[PDB]
Amino acid sequence: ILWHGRVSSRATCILGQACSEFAPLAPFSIAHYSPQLTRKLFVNAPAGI
Amino acid sequence: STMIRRNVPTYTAYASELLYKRNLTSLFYNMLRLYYIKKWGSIKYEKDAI
Amino acid sequence: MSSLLNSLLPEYFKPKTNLNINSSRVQYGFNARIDMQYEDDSGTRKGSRPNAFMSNTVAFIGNYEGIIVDDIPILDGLRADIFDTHGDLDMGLVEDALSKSTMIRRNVPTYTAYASELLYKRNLTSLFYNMLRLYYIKKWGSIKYEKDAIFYDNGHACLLNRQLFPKSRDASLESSLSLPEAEIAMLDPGLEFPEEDVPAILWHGRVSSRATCILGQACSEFAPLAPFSIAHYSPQLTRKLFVNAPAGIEPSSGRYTHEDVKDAITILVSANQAYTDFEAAYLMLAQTLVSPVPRTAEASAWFINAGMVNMPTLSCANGYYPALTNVNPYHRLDTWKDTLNHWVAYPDMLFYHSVAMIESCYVELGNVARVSDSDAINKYTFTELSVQGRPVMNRGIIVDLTLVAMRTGREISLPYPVSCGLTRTDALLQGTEIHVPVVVKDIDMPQYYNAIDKDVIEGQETVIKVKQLPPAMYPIYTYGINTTEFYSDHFEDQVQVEMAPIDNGKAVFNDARKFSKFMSIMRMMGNDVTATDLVTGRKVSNWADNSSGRFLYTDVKYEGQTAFLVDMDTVKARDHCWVSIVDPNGTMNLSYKMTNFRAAMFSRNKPLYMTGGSVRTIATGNYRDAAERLRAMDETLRLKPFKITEKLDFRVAAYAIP
Amino acid sequence: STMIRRNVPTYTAYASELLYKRNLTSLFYNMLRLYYIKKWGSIKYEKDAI
Repeated sequence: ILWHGRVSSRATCILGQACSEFAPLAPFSIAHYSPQLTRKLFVNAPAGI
Repeated sequence: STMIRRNVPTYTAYASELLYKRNLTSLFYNMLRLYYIKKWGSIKYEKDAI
Repeated sequence: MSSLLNSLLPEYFKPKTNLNINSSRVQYGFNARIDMQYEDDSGTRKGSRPNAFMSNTVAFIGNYEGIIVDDIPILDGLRADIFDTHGDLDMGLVEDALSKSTMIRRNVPTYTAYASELLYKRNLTSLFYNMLRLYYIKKWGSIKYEKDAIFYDNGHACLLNRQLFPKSRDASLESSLSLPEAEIAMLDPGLEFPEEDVPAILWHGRVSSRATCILGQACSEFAPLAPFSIAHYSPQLTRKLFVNAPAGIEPSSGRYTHEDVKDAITILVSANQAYTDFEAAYLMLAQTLVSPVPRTAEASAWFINAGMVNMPTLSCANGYYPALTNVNPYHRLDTWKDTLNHWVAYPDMLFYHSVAMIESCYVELGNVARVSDSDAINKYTFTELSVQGRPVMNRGIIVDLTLVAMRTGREISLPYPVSCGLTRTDALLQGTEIHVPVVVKDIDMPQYYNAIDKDVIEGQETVIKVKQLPPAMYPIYTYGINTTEFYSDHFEDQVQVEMAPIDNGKAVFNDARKFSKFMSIMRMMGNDVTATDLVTGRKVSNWADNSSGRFLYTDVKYEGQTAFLVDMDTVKARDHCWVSIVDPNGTMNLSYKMTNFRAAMFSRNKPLYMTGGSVRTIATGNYRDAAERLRAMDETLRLKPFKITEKLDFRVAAYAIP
Repeated sequence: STMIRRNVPTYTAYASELLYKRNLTSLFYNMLRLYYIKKWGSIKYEKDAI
């Protein structure tokens, strides 16, 4: 994916959790079961992650 | 463009497959769910409820 | 802006280039001929003072403190190709411009990504400001500051320099600062990724041995000993400074003269194409070069707490992108080089531009402090309605330029809405009591001044409670151009005090307006009048100043009901060249006329004369007509002959032109 | 109205959530009550009055 300038300290944590398995305990509608989207995600940002 | 000259021939060959991989719907879907989980995070679910 | 500050100067004032300042106090003013008249039922008594000196004392001391703030970027200088129709950096033409240049091919993709952040870091105002201060420190370096010296004295109350400025050691201006040098590294053109939070500047040819020492000291902390105006406290601008000079940077010399600082500025502005940045730095220093000595003892409330100077953060990314600066720059106004060209020609003219600006501001803050909060244009909301732009915050130069616009009564226009410099309106907006310290001389002080103690032995340190701020300066350069009835700065004026013979000299002024004009004109005539308020029971004296020689109504030091008893058999003749009121009977009519004006300056109780060449009004056209001319005389050495002519003697020869 | 343009995406996100809840009416209400408590601060309330 592409990015504008520097990937912030919090943007790493959000993208990391977005591309992961949802394994819920309580049956909630916005926290349903989803498979692992991807294992690794590249980011073309000249300013380091 | 501002590409490395030794990569142009090898990257152009791959273009036929890779340029038709454009669907970010799954990523935006999960990121929208994380927004509402942290906003309305204080809602409760009881096991023995009606 | 040299242009707008030039128009503030009077018509009769014809300035010269050089001004040999050799002290930390100057009495600028004018000599006028006053034809006073006193008419009465008995008869008329005429007087005439041929040389009457009206002065405003201006010093080189004043407590200030610099703080680094975030300000808008100044986009004047960059090439006109990369800009779009609206006037903002169209990114896409930047990538096109960098590609078709003399850049390393492996750096193009990584440098273009950074462009979005780095190209909007253009503000060199902080660097030019410090380099201008170094010029004047080395020029007027021999001025002295004594610790136990008289800041103000009016006979009754005295205020020393120890009182206002503690932590203050006596020293010369040259010996005040001990500036440490910042590192001036050479930029490697083959650097992988640009280092943000480190500014990189351009240079023409080789950085000289003295240029290193000047740039090193300009980007450093100012930690002064003596409270000087051009050597106030400033934070460290930057730690390291890159310079993209293919010819290597020579090491620091250590010493430099004031002429070498002018050399450093002229190269920096030309290479970086930063003329609007210099214009901002020129107006900043114009505010904070000289501070006014207070007119009255209770007018020291303005200079108790230190006014903050807003210096914009040093940020420049020209060193990383040499291609984007060329000989065809983008500029808003056509007269964008006028301010630098004026300074290079006439450096010492800044002194006259400085006093013109502070006199304009402190006069208007005098008659702004005397308006009630319940009004449309009041103390808090006089800046907002006047400003028709989009500045970040209404502070610094915006508040000082809007006060000048009110004084002259004209429209002031700047190319960029920059908000940097000193903020004066600090003590005003607080709207609280200020406690100024004073050392007493006489024992009958606390009747006149609103003192904290009622009985005080001589040589005691007391406190005066100032509620409403009196005017700090009287209008002198702006005399009778935009006249108000408060100051009463007319050429012709008259007052009619109505008394009957049944009254034995005693007159009660029910009106406040004509009481002010009576007490003022009596002081021109050299008469010491002492009125007493009937309601409160305090006393006021017209002799409350030794500079202007006028009586403003704020010298009463109290707002109440107006019932001033003046006894006209206790009037004492004080000054020379005076008309006598021996014994008046019936209606009195006082009047004066100011006819001609001659510019005069005093220093160390001696006349200070202007020397050098005749200063002109430099226009953009006056230089570029010589560029239109080009000296188009083909540079061909054409030698013309002279025919010898013989006459009677023949021993001696005589040459003719044809 | 800034030189540091790295913070614009973050600033916009927080501003959008806060601007739709701005109200200083409750602060001025208490500040006005403190003015009149000090001014008329000699009024007596007797419990066994009519």
